Amino acid sequence: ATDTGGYAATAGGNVTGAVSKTATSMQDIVNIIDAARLDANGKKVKGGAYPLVITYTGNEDSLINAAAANICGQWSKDPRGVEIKEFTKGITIIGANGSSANFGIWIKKSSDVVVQNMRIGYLPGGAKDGDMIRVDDSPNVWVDHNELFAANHECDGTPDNDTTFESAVDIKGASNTVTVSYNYIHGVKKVGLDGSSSSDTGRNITYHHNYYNDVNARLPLQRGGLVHAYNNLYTNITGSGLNVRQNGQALIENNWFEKAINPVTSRYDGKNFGTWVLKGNNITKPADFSTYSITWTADTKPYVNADSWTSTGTFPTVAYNYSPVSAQCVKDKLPGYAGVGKNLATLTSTAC
Ligand SMILES: [Ca+2]
Repeated sequence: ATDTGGYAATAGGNVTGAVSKTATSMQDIVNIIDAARLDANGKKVKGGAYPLVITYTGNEDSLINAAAANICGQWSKDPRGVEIKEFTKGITIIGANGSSANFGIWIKKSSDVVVQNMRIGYLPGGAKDGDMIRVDDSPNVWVDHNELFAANHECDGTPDNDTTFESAVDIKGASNTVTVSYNYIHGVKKVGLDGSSSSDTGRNITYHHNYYNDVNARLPLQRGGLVHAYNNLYTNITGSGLNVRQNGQALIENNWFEKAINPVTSRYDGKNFGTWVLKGNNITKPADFSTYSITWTADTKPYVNADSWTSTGTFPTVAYNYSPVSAQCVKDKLPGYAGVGKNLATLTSTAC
């Protein structure tokens, strides 16, 4: 099946005639993908010659520990990452239990890509696009069960005062359908975009069963399109959460927000506010703002906050199938399903 629980419908590299390769390092992943471009004669096949399922068994904990030991030294270093450019045959990059990376995965102009069980933390090159996961012009991508972290901190002297670390799951271009699910994302300033700029609007993206903890902004920063956010556990949001902009429509349901500032908002442009449909969250009305430590701030430019906690628009009928658990259950159970080492386990009502 291609069931992801969201907009993306894909099995990645887990399809017929797929080649199974074990990568012991970042270079091993790079080499496997490059070999995968040639046929039996050594001639290049457009989009890849065959489907790939790469099991990453490398471990770069020394580097992640070193980066955590001096986080401000990260921005200036060379960014590291495995580019998955123009690979359309179906590819799955899955980390083995215990594997870790101090490099990110960069998906560009591809389709049918699955990234699972990868622990990516404290990446170098925040000043030069050292994203942890990047999806650009890539539809049918599944970013599932990964642990993406760093330090939710901004150092002084960084170019643009926004480059201490890069994003966790930036999505842009024609990544028409993407599902970001069961990821443990913590200690991350800029979590993820949905459109690199005001003009890059569109895409249908689903964020489900993600555990955001100690993150500052972009859960995501939506620009146009549709965003379906369900069963996500949003704790300790230091800046803003879902920022629905450029007339994007969101459906926020069965999520558990807590200790969050501006959890649902539309700010930073001053116009073209997006809309949201709120249903089944742990917060039902403003009265729960005190109960769940939900706080709101203003902005220098016109903005709209979900301080009334009422829907500001509508949402199309959800295409794919999904069965969401209660907000309380995500709060209870989700921390043991989200992330790596959970053997890609999913949260069902049976487990509530
Ligand atoms: Ca980025």
